Amino acid sequence: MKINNNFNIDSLIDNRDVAIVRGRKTDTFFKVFQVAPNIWVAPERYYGE
Amino acid sequence: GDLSLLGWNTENSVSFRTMNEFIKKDNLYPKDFKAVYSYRKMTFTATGTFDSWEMTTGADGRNIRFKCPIKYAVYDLDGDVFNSSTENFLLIQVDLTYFDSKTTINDPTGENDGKQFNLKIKTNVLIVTYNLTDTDGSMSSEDKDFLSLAFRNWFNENIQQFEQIFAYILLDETAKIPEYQWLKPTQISYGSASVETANDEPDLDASIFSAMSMVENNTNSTPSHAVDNRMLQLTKTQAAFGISFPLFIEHFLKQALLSSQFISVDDIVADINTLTITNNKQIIFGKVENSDGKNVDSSLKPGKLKLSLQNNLIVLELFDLTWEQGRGVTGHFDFRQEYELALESKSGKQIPILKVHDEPEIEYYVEEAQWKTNEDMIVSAVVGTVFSMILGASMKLAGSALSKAGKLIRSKATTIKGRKKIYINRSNVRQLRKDSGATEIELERINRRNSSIAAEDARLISNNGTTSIQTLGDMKKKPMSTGQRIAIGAKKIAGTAVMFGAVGNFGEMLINYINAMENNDYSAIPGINSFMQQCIGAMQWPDLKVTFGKLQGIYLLGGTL
Repeated sequence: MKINNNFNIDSLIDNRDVAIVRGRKTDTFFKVFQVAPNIWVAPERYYGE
Repeated sequence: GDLSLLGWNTENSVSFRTMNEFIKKDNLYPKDFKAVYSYRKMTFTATGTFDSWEMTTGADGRNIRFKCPIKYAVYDLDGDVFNSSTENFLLIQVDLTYFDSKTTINDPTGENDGKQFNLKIKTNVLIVTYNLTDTDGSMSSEDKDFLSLAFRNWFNENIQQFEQIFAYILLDETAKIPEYQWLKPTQISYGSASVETANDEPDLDASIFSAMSMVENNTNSTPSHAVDNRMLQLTKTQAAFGISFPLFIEHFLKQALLSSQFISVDDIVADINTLTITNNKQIIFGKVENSDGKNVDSSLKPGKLKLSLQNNLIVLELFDLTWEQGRGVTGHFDFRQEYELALESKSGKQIPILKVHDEPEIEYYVEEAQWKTNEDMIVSAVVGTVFSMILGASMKLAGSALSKAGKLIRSKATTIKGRKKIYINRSNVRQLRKDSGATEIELERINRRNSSIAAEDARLISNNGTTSIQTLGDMKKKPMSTGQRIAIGAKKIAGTAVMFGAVGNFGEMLINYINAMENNDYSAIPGINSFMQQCIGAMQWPDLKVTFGKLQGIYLLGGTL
């Protein structure tokens, strides 16, 4: 495996590895970075609470 | 700071509520809708009936925003059946283009030889904000977003069902009255400007949807649709007409100044930049009969007989009116007059009338040596010259009022740049009018005589608005006071305002207007309606009385349907 450490909070959205998505069905949106296949990090507080 | 047309000349503006009522009456909008979206093995359906559309706040410039409420709809989200609430709606964004169409409108005030252009949505439609909820609040944000996508697909697919015609325009139509071709658009455009309320609600009344158009083949290389929002808010009228000051000056002030016989057709130069009409070369103002009994030519320097717009007032100015008065004495007089075009309610009709506003301003400059050497003697001739400009005629008066005015005249003498200067402000003019001893009835008699002689001059005036130099010399060679010449010029200038007062040689029509302004006979004169007709014959809304008229950077008229 190889963890991608070349991402910052201001990286451009490539539609593949770094994107902005919606949590559950609520209208909240947040930025996520794919670090390894199928595992993402959302450097933000949890929207649900 | 004020109303600006950003390159356009004519403008017709309405409120959002008026356009919404036009749509309601026309009823040329789709009612039943069936939006379908199919993607990623998922199908979404929104089948129902729309309510009456409303054009609300949110539209600016090219953007046009419409509110589409939903009467009742059924939502099928991959088999999930939901019933929408009665408060659900969408806000669609469309644009307007004057598509050419077969002629159907009639212009009784035009020759109907132009082409009919109807405002329609271009070929797309996007939705900005929506509200889609069920009767139990069980919808999700992603469900609503998917339904919004389906609605967008419907509106792009089903834009043709909205066969509503927003406006009608006649392009390149020759006016039935040839003199008023400035009231027939040549290049047209539209604009939108929406203003929110204090409670953050769409203002269907204060918001302004306009339609700008150039006239008389004026080239506009910058087609812009921005509209000043305060054009209607000040008027508080459902509809408004707007005529640019440049057209008010280059096609009206030229006629007024040329018809005054002070300048000829080849001695007038238009100046858009300074918004002033004057003389390119030295001209003659009239014949002067001083106290010496010798006829004197009243010569005006170039660029001094000014006619412009200042402080929302038609301003007429004279400068450097110099000649030899006697015994080698020269003095210079300067005059400034302010007039306002107001609207008067007479006999239940709205009649535009030009009336005096505030008081004029006077200046007089002379050499120090004349004052120090021959102050007393030259004052008699100066008085004989000046009293004409005030009274409108050169008639002598008692010496008691002469001394009463002379103490004030000598009080206001100052020494600037080695020259004696005196200034007469607004208060001194009304003081002179009160102390003159001439009743308003005598002034009205003078006005009647000047109106008759101005009708005679208009008979001498050719079609172009000028008079031949031979006939000008024939008319001017008659000995007449300079004050009466000022009155005659003012009468001719005011008579030339009939074009902005009534629409449709022009000498006999001017004589008809003179009869209307001297005997109060408007039986054959519709009043402002004809002018309003010229503003509605070519700009026909899908159907009014005009009650507001003013000038705020633009000749502005307000009316209610």
